[PDB]
Amino acid sequence: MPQPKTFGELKNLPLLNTDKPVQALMKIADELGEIFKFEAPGRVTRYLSSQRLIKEACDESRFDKNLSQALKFVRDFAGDGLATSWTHEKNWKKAHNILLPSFSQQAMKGYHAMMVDIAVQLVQKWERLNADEHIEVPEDMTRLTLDTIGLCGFNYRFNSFYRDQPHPFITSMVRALDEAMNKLQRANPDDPAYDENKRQFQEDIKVMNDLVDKIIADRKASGEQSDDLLTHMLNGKDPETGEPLDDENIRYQIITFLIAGHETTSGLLSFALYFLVKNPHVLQKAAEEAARVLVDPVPSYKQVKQLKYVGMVLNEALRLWPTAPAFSLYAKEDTVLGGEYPLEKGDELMVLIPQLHRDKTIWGDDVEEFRPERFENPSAIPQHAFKPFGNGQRACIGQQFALHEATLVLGMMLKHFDFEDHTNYELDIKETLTLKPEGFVVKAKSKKIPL
Amino acid sequence: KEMPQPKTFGELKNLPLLNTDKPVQALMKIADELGEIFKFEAPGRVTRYLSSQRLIKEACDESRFDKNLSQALKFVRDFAGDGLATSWTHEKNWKKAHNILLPSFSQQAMKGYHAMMVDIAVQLVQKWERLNADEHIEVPEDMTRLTLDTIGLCGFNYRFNSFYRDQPHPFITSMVRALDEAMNKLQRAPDDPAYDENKRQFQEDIKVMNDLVDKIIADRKASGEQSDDLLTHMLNGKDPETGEPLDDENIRYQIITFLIAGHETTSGLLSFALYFLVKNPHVLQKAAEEAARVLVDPVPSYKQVKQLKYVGMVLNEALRLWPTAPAFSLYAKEDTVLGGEYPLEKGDELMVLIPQLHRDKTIWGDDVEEFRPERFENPSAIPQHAFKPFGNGQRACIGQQFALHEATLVLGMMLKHFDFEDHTNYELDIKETLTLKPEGFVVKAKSKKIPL
Ligand code: HEM
Ligand code: HEM
Repeated sequence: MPQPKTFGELKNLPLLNTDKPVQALMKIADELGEIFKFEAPGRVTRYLSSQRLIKEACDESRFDKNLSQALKFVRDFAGDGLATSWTHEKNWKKAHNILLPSFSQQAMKGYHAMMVDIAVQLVQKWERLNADEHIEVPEDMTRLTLDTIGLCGFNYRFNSFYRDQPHPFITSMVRALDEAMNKLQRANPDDPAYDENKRQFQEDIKVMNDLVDKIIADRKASGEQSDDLLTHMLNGKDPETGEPLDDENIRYQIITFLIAGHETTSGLLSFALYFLVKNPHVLQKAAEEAARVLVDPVPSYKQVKQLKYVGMVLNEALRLWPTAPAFSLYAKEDTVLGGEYPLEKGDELMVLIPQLHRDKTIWGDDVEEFRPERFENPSAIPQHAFKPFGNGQRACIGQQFALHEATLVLGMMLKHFDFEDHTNYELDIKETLTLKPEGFVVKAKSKKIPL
Repeated sequence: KEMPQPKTFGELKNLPLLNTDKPVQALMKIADELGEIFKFEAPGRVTRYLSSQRLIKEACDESRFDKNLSQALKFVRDFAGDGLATSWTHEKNWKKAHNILLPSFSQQAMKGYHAMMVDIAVQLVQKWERLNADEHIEVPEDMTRLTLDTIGLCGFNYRFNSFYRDQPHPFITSMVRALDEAMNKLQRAPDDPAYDENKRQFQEDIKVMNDLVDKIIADRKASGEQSDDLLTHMLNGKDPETGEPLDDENIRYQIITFLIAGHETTSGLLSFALYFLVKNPHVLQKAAEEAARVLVDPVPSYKQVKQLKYVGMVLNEALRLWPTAPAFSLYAKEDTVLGGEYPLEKGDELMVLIPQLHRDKTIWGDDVEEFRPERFENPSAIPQHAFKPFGNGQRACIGQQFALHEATLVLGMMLKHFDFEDHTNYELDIKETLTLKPEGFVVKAKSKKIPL
């Protein structure tokens, strides 16, 4: 098996001591091909980049979800929520069974009104900018996704569009994620210099726990019923065990929805708008659809489902830059991958999603071009070739939520404004646990269409 | 609001307007007079012909309209069965075959068919290399030999050997005669005893097609052999949705469908392409330059065919002016308003008149009748649903990649190996069956003496 350059006793690990580790791994995959071994002190994994091998890795009879070191550090504040739990933990299948109906396409009808609430705030903010002011795209998109998840999740308003400094919960969550991310490439973690990081980390965990535990307790005491996930979780029972989720796991699910959903979804909208302004003919196609479909001052659920080309735009943005760029697997038993790579029980795999989506044997030679028409007929796409939302029963439970919000928001943006890439922005992808175009700015000229 | 309508014939309404040898060209002329939409009434049937991108982009909204079987397709269904082209979207065998066959018709799947396409293409070039001085080429006749044999080879690994014959293989004769009868039934005013022979011949030709294809399927199952053809993919394929494979009868109908739907559309494309090339010597020279620059090997590779960008533009511009499957039919899934001024009731029918759509001046400019492949220099500039030679949506042509790879490879080789002369100063005469072709189109080919 191919393997990149080594650093003596540290093996390959210093290769990840960079601010853009996913893009670095993509370049290694370019050099070494569909699979390479990555060794560190006390850990071996294998990075997969081809549909040929990843379709086998996605065989749930042979491989199960593994917690990457990133996910392991996130579990310190995400607990045994869906994203940071092992498949064999009782609370995964319990929460999976309870929550799946509340994330279905049919369930999006009930969240649509709250999504419109925040989306109209975004449109109103941009309508109210002065001439030669500009938009900070990922910053506003993250304001929009956080508030939408907070509203649809537990009927709480972070009011991000009223602030320069976010609600203290958001600051603690972002800083907790940053510390979790920074721990990945941190040498000598027990050194006294990181004592402050550890103190701050425990403080931010309590901030998140205290607010969510308070809202859960408030909702139980009031007895009120809203259209949010918190109500569904307070009333839900696992059909298998007959048990409901307890209050602690409910808090972890709410924290998980915010962690897993806010930056992935905001990056998608940011990357979508980036590719649109860089491809004016595609923007014109998407803007025509939004104008033709969204004939009412406020979009309906039915109208959002009609934004077929906008949906294609989002899928192509997810192809080039999937904002949750990897997931991890382990072999359930000894098995042979691709007919030439023997794997022992417990061996770890990483799916490098941006490389998978550039597999020329699947997509052709023009993999770097932004062409939503690749997704004109979804059935043409081979199995396990397009995995922006993971795989199998451990796939993204929020996929329908994410695509419904992004389709609604991008449609409204394209309905109400013309956009100008006024700085000729040079793509610079910042890496946390997710991907986003850092510093992406545009000017928006209103079409003067009322809400 | 008030929809235009062409002249009427009393109780026969508009129907006698189609009792002509060139009905598509007649419909195009009516569209010139009446505009983007006109109603067409016949006893027991009303439809609406659309010609503008403005209205057709709404008709292509799959949430509002689904594919309808025209009377032409209904008559073809008598021997095409519930294959993809003559089945309703709601029939179980459509979605099943659609799911199974789509991967076998992808652009990537053309790599596996390329060798068999080259086999037939080399036979075509060899025939033209072997003509004597001042002999000429019957262009649509040879193109139809080329596409029939290519589909037979890639479809079920059977050689009709059309280039060894003046009278085609009996399957082809039966298929062509069945298609002619299906077409002739459209304007036949049917139970008269004069048509008794037509009915007997029709059932005989159906039996010929069914018996041969059923035999090849049975032979393949008994042998167990695996080829690079669609028949193998269909014998081993399973719909991911239902988990079911196609049964042997539907497989036979798919094979018959590939030959019906693909042979005349694709040969007409090649014939119209060569017509426009010899009528536009500067464009022919540009395409011949590309073929010489790209096809540096005695036999073209799949990779080289993809590099024939200008040849691809030539074919698309030929498809723009004369799309060889010139119309398709739709019905309204629910009550809807088309264009904001035409109310449609559930079940109402539409016809998309593709050659008129491709002459929409609001899309293409004022020179819509000029042959300029440079229109397709950047495909992304073309608005949505403005260029639809292969239909729309999930009911679009599944053979689009097959057809364009075939036409690009063959035209590339033709331009590499020969100079062409329009030696009769051929006057375009478009014969209409269910497809369009330049009847009597002939050329002389002077070999460049480049070996294969
Ligand atoms: C639009 C961008 C989004 C992307 C690209 C994305 C991607 C992913 C991926 C790749 C996984 C699997 C990770 C793994 O296997 O380790 C996952 C899981 C998950 N996602 Fe998302 N996601 C998005 C939005 C959301 C939203 C909006 C929510 C919540 C409302 C959400 C909640 C979750 C949860 C709970 C899981 C764990 C599911 C389980 O294992 O049971 N995600 N997501
Ligand atoms: C190059 C010229 C070709 C043209 C212009 C063309 C055009 C079309 C059009 C317009 C339709 C849609 C008809 C409707 O909506 O009723 C269609 C459907 C179809 N065509 Fe083609 N075609 C060509 C070549 C081929 C080839 C080479 C094949 C097979 C190898 C093929 C097989 C089919 C099939 C199976 C369908 C039905 C698809 C479905 O409804 O699922 N065609 N074609």
